[PDB]
Amino acid sequence: ETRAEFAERSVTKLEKSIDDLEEKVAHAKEENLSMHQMLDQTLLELNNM
Amino acid sequence: DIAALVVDNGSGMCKAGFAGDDAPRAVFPSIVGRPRHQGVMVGMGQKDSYVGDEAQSKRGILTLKYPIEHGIVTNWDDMEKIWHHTFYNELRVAPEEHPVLLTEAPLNPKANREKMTQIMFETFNTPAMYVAIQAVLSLYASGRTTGIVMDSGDGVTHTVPIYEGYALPHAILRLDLAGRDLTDYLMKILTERGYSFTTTAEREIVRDIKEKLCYVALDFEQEMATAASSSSLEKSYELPDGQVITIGNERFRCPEALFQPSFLGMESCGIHETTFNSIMKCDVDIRKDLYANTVLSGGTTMYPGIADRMQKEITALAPSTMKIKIIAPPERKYSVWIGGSILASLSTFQQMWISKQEYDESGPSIVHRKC
Amino acid sequence: TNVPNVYPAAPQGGMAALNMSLGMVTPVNDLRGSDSIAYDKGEKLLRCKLAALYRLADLFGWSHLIYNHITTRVSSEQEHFLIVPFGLLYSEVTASSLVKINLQGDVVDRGSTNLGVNQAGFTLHSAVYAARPDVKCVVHIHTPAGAAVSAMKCGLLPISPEALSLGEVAYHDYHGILVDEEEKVLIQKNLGPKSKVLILRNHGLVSVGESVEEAFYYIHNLVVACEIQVRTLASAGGPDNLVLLDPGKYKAKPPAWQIGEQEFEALMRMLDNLGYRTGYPYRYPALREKSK
Amino acid sequence: PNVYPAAPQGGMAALNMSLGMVTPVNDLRGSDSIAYDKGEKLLRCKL
Amino acid sequence: FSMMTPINDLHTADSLNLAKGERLMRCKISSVYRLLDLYGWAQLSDTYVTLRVSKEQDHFLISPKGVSCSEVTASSLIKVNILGEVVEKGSSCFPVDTTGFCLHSAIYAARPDVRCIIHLHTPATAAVSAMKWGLLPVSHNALLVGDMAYFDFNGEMEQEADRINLQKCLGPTCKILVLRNHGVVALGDTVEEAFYKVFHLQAACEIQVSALSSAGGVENLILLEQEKHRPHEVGSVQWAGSTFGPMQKSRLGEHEFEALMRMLDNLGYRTGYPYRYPLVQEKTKHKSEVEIPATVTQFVPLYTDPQEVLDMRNKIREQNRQDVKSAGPQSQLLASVI
Amino acid sequence: FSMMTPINDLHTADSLNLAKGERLMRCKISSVYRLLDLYGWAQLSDTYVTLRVSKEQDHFLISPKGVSCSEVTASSLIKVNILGEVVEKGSSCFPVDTTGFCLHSAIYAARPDVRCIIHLHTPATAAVSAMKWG
Amino acid sequence: ETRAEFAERSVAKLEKTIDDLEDKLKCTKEEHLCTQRMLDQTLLDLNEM
Amino acid sequence: QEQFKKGK
Ligand SMILES: Nc1ncnc2c1ncn2[C@@H]1O[C@H](COP(=O)(O)OP(=O)(O)O)[C@@H](O)[C@H]1O
Repeated sequence: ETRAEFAERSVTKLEKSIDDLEEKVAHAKEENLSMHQMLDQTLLELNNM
Repeated sequence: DIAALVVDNGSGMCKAGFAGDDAPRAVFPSIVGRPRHQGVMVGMGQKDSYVGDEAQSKRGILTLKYPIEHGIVTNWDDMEKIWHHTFYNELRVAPEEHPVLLTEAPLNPKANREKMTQIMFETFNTPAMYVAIQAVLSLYASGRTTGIVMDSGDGVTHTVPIYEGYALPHAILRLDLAGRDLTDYLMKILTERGYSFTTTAEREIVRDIKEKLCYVALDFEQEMATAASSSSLEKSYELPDGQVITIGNERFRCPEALFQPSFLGMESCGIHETTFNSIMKCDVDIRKDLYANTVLSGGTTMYPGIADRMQKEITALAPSTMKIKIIAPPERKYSVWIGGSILASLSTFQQMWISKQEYDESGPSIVHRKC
Repeated sequence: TNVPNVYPAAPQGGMAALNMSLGMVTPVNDLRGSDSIAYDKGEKLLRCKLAALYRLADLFGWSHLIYNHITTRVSSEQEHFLIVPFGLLYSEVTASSLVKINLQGDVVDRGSTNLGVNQAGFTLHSAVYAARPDVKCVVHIHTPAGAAVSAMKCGLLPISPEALSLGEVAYHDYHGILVDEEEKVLIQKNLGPKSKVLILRNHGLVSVGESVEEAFYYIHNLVVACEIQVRTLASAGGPDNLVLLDPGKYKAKPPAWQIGEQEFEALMRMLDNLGYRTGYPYRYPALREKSK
Repeated sequence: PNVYPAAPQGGMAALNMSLGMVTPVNDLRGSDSIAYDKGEKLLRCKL
Repeated sequence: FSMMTPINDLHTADSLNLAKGERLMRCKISSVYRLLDLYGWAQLSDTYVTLRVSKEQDHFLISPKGVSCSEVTASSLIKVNILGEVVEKGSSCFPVDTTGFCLHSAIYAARPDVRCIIHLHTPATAAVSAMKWGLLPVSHNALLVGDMAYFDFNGEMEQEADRINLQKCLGPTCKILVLRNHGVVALGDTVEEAFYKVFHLQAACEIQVSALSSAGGVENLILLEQEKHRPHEVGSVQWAGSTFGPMQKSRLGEHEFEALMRMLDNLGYRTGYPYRYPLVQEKTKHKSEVEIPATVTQFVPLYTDPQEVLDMRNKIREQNRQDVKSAGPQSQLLASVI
Repeated sequence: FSMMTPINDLHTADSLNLAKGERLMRCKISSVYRLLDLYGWAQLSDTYVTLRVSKEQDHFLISPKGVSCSEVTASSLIKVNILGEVVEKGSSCFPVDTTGFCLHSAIYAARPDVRCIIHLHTPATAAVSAMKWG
Repeated sequence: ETRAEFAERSVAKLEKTIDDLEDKLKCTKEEHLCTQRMLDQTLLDLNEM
Repeated sequence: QEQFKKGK
C-alpha cells in the first residue's frame, strides 16, 4: 500500500509538470512568431529606402 | 537446451541467474559467519560455518566477515564457499554442464584474474567461462553504446567512459569511497547521539538504517540551518529489540561524504569532480556525447535526490554552453547482471567463450590473451 | 584565432578548391558517435552513400545551385525516400542532414536541419518511383553540354561506345504548362518499361538505377557520350561528314562486384585521400597486400 | 603540405603553386648579387 | 597561400563616415564581387557592379579602379554622385577614375525602380550579344531569363543624345539590356534578384553557344516559344518548412543567395549579411524503446612555543624534586580577619 | 589528409623477380600514368599504356584493372605474356582481367620494332576519330 | 497489487512525453536566440544617424 | 565480432 501510494505521488507531480512546461513552450512559440514578423517588416522598411 | 550462467559478485552482494532471463534467480549477501558462543545442545543442528542468506538470520550467535573488501578478495577459501553455495544450494544446477559468466572491477592487480580463472576451471570443471567489465555491462543494460558511466558499489567507486563500445583505459578513474565506509561514518556520527553500535550485526543494523532513512541534500548549509532551526527533519527507527531511536539531523550527513571526503579526511576529491576529471581526460570531439549520456549504477546511487545534486554539481564545473543531463534507470542496482544477460544471449558470443581444451595448452594467463 | 585553411584557387577552378576546402572542414559522415544508434545500419549506409554522391557531384561541376535533387529509395519498410533539404547547397551535404520523406512529399523525418523539402523538385522523382518499382536511385543532373544535346532534333546519336552502352533512351517533351497531374501520367508512359537514361527536352538529363553505383555509372557514360556527340556533330554539320556505327551487331561481342562499382570506388578513394573521411564500405579496403 | 590537392582538370596549376612554394623566384640575395648590374637585376625579376 | 580576406573591416578601420544603411549595403555589394571572383566570370575590374544607396539623395556605391575582385572589401568601395564627383573616399590608396560609371548613370536617370546594376564581359555573354540573333529560347534557363532589349553601344555615354536614346529605347519595364559587341547588363530592384538573373543569363548564354556550335543552322534546334503559353511561373518553391509556416511566397533570388552567403560565412569570411531564415544544426532525436528519458530538464594560538611547555613542566617537576612546603591560596574574606 | 603517393616503391617489397633493367623501366610506365593524371586526359582505369619488357620470350607490362591513374605505383604493375595469362602478378590485391590487352597484343604481334603503345579516350581525339575526315 | 502496477506503468508511459516536450522547448530557445541577435544587428544598422 | 577481429 505504501509503495502504490508513492507511485501515485510521482504520478500527480509529473502530471502537473508536463502541463506547466507545455503552456510555457506554447507561449514561447506564440511570441517568437511575433518577433519573426517584426524583424521582416524592419528589413522591408530598410528596403523601401 | 544448455544456457549460460551469469554470476555477479561484489563486496556484500552476490547475484546469479540464467542467461536470457529478465530476473536473476538468486540474490544474497556475500557474508561468512562463524559461531562465537559456546554451543551446548546435543543432537540438534550445528555447522562449522554459515554462508549466505542463512548466516544473516543468525546474526546474534555469529561473527560475520566479508571475503571481499574494496573489490579485492582477502580469503579465497571463503570465495570458494560462496561460489559452491551459489552453484549448488541456490540454483541446483551442475557447474560443469553450463558455461558461467563472471564480472570484475576494471582496474585490479594481475593475480586476481589468473587465480579466478584457475579456480573456476579446476574446481568446478567449467567448460567455458568469460570475464567482463561491470560498468561496460551496465552501459549495455542502459542500451546505449556511448557515454560515461558511474558505478559505485559497496566495495569501490569507479567512473569509466565508453565511446563506440570501447572503454578508454587512460580515462578510467577509481575512487575508494563506497557504501561500507559510509556505514562506518554513520556509526561514528550516531555515536554522539547516545546510541552505540560496535559489533558486526549492529553494523548490518546501521546499514539497514542507512538504506531506509537517508537522503541527499540539494544545499548543504541551508539544510543544516533548517535542521537546526526546526524538528521537521526527524524520523524514528524501530530496532529489532523494540527500542526506538530518532535519526534526526544525521540523515543528510552520512551521504554527503560522497561529495566532500574531507569529513572522512580522504585526500581525493569528490565523486562529481572525479567524473568531471574523467571527462576532461578524453578527447574534445567526444566530450559532447560524454556530457549528453551519463547513467548511474550501483546500490550506493539509490539515495533520494542523488540525480539532481549530481546534475547541479556537474553543471557548475561544466562550460556554460554545454548541456548536462543525468540518466537514472529505476533498476540501477541490478543493471550489471542485466547487461550480462544481454551479452551471453548473442549469436556472436558463442565464439567468445574461453575453450576448456585451449586452457590446457595455454594456462591461467589465457584470459589476458582473450579478454 | 585562426580560421580553417583555404586551398589556393586556379583562375577557372576556384569553386572546386572551395568544395574541397569545405569538405576537409566538415566531414560528410558526422553520424558517427552517439547518433549511430539512432539509425539502423541499412539506412545509415544509404545516407552515407547519398551524401557522398552529393559531395562528388558538387566537386565535378555538375551542380546547378539548389535546382536539382537526387533521390534514393530506402530499402527499410516501404515508400520512404531521401532528399536534400531546400536551401542547402551541394557542398554542405552531410549524412545526418538528409531528409526522409514518404511518397508525394510529406515529411516523415525532419533531419538535423531546420529547412523543409521543396515538393516541386520531388514531383518528377515521385512520378519515376511510381512508374517502376525496381528503380531505387534517381539522379537528375544539368551539365552545360546536356542542354545543347537535348535541344537537338536528332537527340543522342549512337556515335560513341559510351552512347552505345546506354541502349534505348527515352525522351520527355518539355510541355512547360506545369499541369497538376497529367505530367505524372505522361512521364509514366514516356519512360516505358525499361529505360535507364531519360533526356528531358531543353532541360537536362536524368538516370535511374536499382543501385547508386549503377546509376552513377550510367550518368557518367551519358555525360561523356554527350561531350563526344557535341564535339563530333559540331565539327560535322551533316551525316556525310561522320560515320555512324550500328548498335545491333556491335552488341554481338568471392564473386566480383556489380556494374559500375570500379569508378565509384576509385572516386571514394579520391574522397578519402582528399580528407572527406566518408566511411564508405570497401570491397577491398587496401590497395596492396600486407607484408609477411 | 608540399603539394596542393588537385582539381579534376587543374592539376598542372596546382603543381605550379606547389613549385612556387618550394622555389622562390627572387634567387638574388645580398651576397649572391656580387659583380651584377642593377638594371639587369631589375629586369630578371620581371622576366 | 592566404586568400581569405575579411570582407567587413568597417568596425576594425573606424575611419569613415557611413550613412544610415551603409553597413548592410557595402557588405551586400562586396559579396557579389566575391561571387563573381569565385565563379571566375571576371577577375580584373572594369566597373562591373554598381549600387544605389538612397532615393532621397542619389549616392552610388562603385568599386575603386585598379582593385581586383579578390581584394574587394566593403570599406574599400567608394560612393559618388550622379554627375561623377567623389563624395566620400574609401580606405584604398589609388588614383580615382569614374569613367566607366557614366553608363551606369545612364540607367539611374531613367528608371527609379532599379537599384543595382551588373555588367558582364564573359566570352559566352559577349558571344551571344555579338550574335545576329539574340538569346534564342532553346533552353529552360533562357525561358527563365524573360524579356530583354538590344541596343548598339559605341564606347561613349557622355553626350546627351546617346543617353536620351538609351533611356528611350530601354523602355519602362525591361530587366535585361544587351549591348551589342559588348555584353549584357542586368538590372535589379534587389541584389539577390539581379544576381539570379546574371546567373541565368550566363547559363543560357553557354547553352546557346554550345547548341549553335553543335548544329549548323537555327531550324535544327526546334526551339519553343515563350509567348505562346504565357506562364506566370506560379506554383514554384512549394515549401513545407517546420520552423516557419508553409508558404509559397518568396522573392526571386533570396533562397539561392542565402545558401551561397552561408557558404561564404562558413570558411571565415566575416560577412555582416542578416539571414532572413535562421539555421540551427542539432543532434537527431531517437524514438527507440530502449532509450530512457532523463530525470530532470583554530584551538591552539597561532604563536606558541613547545619549548615553553617543556620549560614549564621542568619548572613544576623541579618543585616536585625539591618538595618545598607551601600552602594553598586563601580567600580575601579570610585575608580580612588576619 | 593523405599525402601524395610515392611512385617507386619496389624496394619496399623485394619479393618479385627482376629481369635486366626492369627496375628502371617499370618506373617509366608509372611516370607516364602519372603524366596522364596531370593533364586530365584519363583518370579512370582502362588498358591505356602497355610496354614490352624484352625482345625475346614476349613479356609485357600492363596496369591492373580498377586502379585509377593517380594511384598507380611501380610495384603495382602486372607482367603478362602475349596470350594475356598472368606470369608474375604485382603487389595489388585486385582481381585480374586481361580482356582489354588483346588489341595491344595484336599490335605487338604485328610489329617487332614497336615497343610502347599509348591509347587515350579524350573528347578531342574521339571527335577526330569519329570524324570521317580524320 | 493491481493499482501499484497500473500507476507504475502510467509513469513509464508519461516520461517519454516529458522528455519530448523538454526537447521542443530547448529548440525554441535556440530559435529565440538566433533572432534576438538578428534584431541586435538590425537595430545596430538602424540606430546610426 | 569486429572488435574481436583485430584484437583481444
Ligand atoms: N535502497 C537503498 N537505498 C540506499 N542505499 C542502498 C540501497 N540498497 C543498497 N544500498 C547501498 O548499496 C550497497 C550495495 O551495493 P551493491 O549494488 O551491492 O554493490 P556491488 O553489487 O557492486 O557489491 C549497500 O552497502 C548499501 O549501503
